[PDB]
Amino acid sequence: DMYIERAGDITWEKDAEVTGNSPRLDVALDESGDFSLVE
Amino acid sequence: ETTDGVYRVMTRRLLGSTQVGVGVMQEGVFHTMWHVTKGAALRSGEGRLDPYWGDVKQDLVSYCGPWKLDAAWDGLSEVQLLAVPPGERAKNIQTLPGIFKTKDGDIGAVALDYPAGTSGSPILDKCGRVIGLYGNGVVIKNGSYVSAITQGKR
Ligand SMILES: CCC(=O)N[C@@H](CCCCN)C(=O)N[C@@H](CCCCN)C(=O)NCCCCCNC(=N)N
Repeated sequence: DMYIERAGDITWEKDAEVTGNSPRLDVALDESGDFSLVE
Repeated sequence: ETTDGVYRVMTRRLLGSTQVGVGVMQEGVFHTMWHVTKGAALRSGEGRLDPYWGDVKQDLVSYCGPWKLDAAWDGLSEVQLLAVPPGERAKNIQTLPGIFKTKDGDIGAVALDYPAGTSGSPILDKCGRVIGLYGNGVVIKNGSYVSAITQGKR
């Protein structure tokens, strides 16, 4: 049995850390809602 | 509590209190990813939230009402993941999305790696609107994780 707990407002943070790259990927989505790489 | 904002999804079925995911309360509707709750009812204090709409292929579910989030990534600008990791304070991570290319179109994707219980954390644009939820993705040749920016239909 699950319950929810508030964790914050949804707001843009002006001085957020910036990280992560921007890969362009060929993917497929199956009926189960799973993405797979197409190569 | 029904205030707008981001919420942890917790269970006490396993050892201690376990965070299984995250979601978004907006306009009286709770939004999370299907794989977090598997469509099951939720407790909010002394109140009960019943599922209203869900779709396994989209990996989304809404409670108390229809899906309300309709902002979309603009394809150009940096976004922020509002990551809510298990046992850790909410924190904003800014990134430039990549792209999932599919036979049915392209969607934004964020190459950020967080614990499984972070599933459902919102991704926001510079106006603070939720453009999708984090936690359904793929593992790249490098072993890294990339999450679709998963958005429903309003
Ligand atoms: C933990 C393994 C993993 O990355 N699974 C992928 C799916 C790959 C499918 C390949 N066909 C995934 O997206 N999981 C989802 C649940 C399944 C959703 C099903 N619709 C999940 O736990 N997301 C939360 C973040 C997990 C980050 C994992 N990071 C690494 N693997 N380095």
